[PDB]
Amino acid sequence: EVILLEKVANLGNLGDKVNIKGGYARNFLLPQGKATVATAENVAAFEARRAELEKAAAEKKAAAEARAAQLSELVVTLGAHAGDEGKLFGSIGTRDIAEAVSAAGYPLEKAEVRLPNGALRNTGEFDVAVHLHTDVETTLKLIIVAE
Amino acid sequence: SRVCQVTGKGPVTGNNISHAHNKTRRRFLPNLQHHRFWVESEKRFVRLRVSAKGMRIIDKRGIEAVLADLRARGEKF
RNA sequence: CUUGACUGCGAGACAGACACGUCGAGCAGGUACGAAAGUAGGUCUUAGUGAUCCGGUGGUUCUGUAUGGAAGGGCCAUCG
RNA sequence: AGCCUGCUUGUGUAGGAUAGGUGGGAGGCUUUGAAGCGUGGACGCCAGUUCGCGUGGAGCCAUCCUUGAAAUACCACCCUGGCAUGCUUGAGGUUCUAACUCUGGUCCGUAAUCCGGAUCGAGGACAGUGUAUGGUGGGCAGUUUGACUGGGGCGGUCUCC
RNA sequence: AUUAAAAACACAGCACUCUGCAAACACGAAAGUGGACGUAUAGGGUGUGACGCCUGCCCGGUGCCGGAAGGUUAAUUGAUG
RNA sequence: AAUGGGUCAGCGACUUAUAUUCAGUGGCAAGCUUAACCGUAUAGGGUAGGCGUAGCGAAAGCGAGUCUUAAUAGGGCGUAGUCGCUGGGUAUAGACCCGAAACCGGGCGAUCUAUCCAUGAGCAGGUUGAAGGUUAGGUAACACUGACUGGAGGACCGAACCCACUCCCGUUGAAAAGGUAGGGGAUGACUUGUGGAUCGGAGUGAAAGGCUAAUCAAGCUCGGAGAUAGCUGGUUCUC
RNA sequence: CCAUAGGUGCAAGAGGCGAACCAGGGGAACUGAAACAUCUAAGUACCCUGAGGAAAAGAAAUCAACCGAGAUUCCCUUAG
Repeated sequence: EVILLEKVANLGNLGDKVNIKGGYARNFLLPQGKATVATAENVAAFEARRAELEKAAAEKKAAAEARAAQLSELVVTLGAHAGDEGKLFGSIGTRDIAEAVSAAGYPLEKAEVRLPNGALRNTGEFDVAVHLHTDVETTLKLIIVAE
Repeated sequence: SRVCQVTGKGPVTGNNISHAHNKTRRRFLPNLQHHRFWVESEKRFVRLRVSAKGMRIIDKRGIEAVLADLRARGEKF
């Protein structure tokens, strides 16, 4: 149906046409700008911007190479409680952790997350599931120390 | 009332025939749900309650051919 | 020994509100007995049963919605 | 669960083995079948079989050599145990957010917190709602429940000889 | 209200059961409102009726609750003839 | 000694329309007649259509005959009308007239009564005397005793006030539910003034099927509606 | 951040009433069937919304049989 414009999904390509579900194209790809419905009207204009499509495919991965050197530094020192007792008493965080991974990481912050593994147990380095992709995610490492 | 803002479907009536033909009345209600539609020109969601047959016509013309003649019969979206 | 517990009929009557009912010479088809006249259209007689509409099954050119066929009717035989 | 492909698998009387087979092939010359002892593999209606040949570039099952209901060695078609991976598809399980949801929080319209809109928070392909179908349903409604009869109720009787 | 003032109905007290909050439940075609600006020491429903001594056996019938192994069982698919 | 009627005077019950059958009297006659509509319009035109002159058969079909049948045999059926007019019938419409209980559809009503809501005020007088507190004893202390106070109550007698247990009178009442004597409650689950809320298979109800404008096992009013009545009553001048 | 919602200022129109008629939305029951559930009564009574002096409907993806007829609306027959 639609014409793909992105290459970093799990079925995307450069200019290949795919057949997907109607709810996956209506809701997700099109209102962001990652695809366009196949037409026979402006097809003289899509062929003119094929040079502009491949220069856009040589820039999205270029900014990512100047970005991964600031995410895995693990220099974030979160000031939670429970210094030297043993029992869980620290401020874990579900809204204040998005501001902590944005002041020294990636600036995007929106947490509509389905999770029964949110708060963490007794004092130690554990993991918090944070907004990382749009149809998957894995958990990010969090350092919990004294205050 | 239960009408659509694209196709103009209203509730109709009819019967409820049994296995000995005991006629009794019911209503036929159109399927219709709330949904938000992105435009590019006004770059904002518009929310309008449409049928499931209104979702298919929006998949045909795209958003603005159906938005314009809705204005060209004088309605609020 | 056998299949007359036959097929097409039926002048006449008896009964009887009607619908149903009972007896039947004789004629034509093809038969079983008997040497042959002849006798056989169930059982000595009188009880043993239920209309119409439905639908089901065998025969049927008689119809068959432009035409050629079919479906569906119709008539005959028979089942709940 | 269909599909593909190449398909390499095919063990009873008995042949040296082994029969899903139908046509070419009489033998088969790519280290000839290198043999031959034994090398591993997986293997087995089991010692039955395929592939490495340890050596080393070394004759073999025999082409009826047999026998066996059909003979090998070779090229062809397909199928099977399944081998894999694909192609599609059902059914189940987990997770994710972007649909929908919020009788959550704080801004704005606004001097209102009804209703919108913006943003975070939760749930999340569930809930809910159309339409088709099962079940339950005196909650509710339209109705039915005969006659003769020494009063009618009880009992007896409704057709034929 | 206008032939029946009671032994009838109520009752404080007792037990059973359903309801984890956008609650069970009721009125509403629906929006919503009561419940309740309350939160299981609460809120609905059913019976018995202060107090005292007590409340026996029967789970076959009917209802509710619990369990899935197996049987039958709806549209929906449509092989085959 | 079954029904009905006080007498008089007025009104008060077999009709109409469209189809069709039989008789009476008429027109043309193997033929008779037009409906709409035209029209100087009760004339004239208009013969579309209908009934007849030929039947038998379920049908094709064949015809003074045809069907059944193997039938050529038997047997069944078959070999002067039409359009008016006036009468007797019949069909469909309220169909000779009067008469139900009920059912359904839009409304009006909680100024009475049934519960609830907001804001108000009403209850002469006279008794009883809880908890508590004070102080005196008391006790390791708390218990516990006395005295003084104190003023609780769906408490007690009793009038306004609300209610209705008995007798008699009344029954065409003074009154479509009273009266005169006696009764029960009378500081509360009270009585009541003004203003509002809830309604017809629907409300309210300490529950009797009670009340919702002298009407209630589902009001009142206007429409469907001249409801339906194998049932009662009545039906008019002579020979 | 842009700029939509929103808010004012002006212009033009509508609102209500009326007996029947017309087209749509919603739509009973008594009664017939000598009972009564399909069916009738009947898409009738009533209730809403429109418009007009009338409305609606109309210029063939229509009917006929191998012949042909050419928009709709209304009366008379086919025909109970």
